[PDB]
Amino acid sequence: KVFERCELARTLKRLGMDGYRGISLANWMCLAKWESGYNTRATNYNAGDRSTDYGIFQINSRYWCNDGKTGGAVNACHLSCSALLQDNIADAVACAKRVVRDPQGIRAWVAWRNRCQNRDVRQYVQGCGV
Repeated sequence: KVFERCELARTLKRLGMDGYRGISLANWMCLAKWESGYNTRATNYNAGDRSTDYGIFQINSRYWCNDGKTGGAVNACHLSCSALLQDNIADAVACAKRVVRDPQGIRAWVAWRNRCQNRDVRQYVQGCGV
């Protein structure tokens, strides 16, 4: 599914993402926006290392989910990568929370660093009632 901006912001608030491990809601919004355009079915194959990024947060199969074809991969979120392509984002959110529990936090995503870090991200949540 392709979420609308404020619909996603309200969903993420309810799922407890606001301030999770010190990360504001607008930072999560900025991340979803640049990783998938708020698209839960997005997938990106990395020909260079044979991994795939899945879902709204573009979570990688080398460490976080199992797709069986990745190669020396772990499944830190204990999920099939298929779970990250559902319209319901509860599993994707649970996994994104696991990702930021590692030392890098939100910096795990290079898109976050280039496109969101040290920027005015208020635009992503403006007028959503969150």
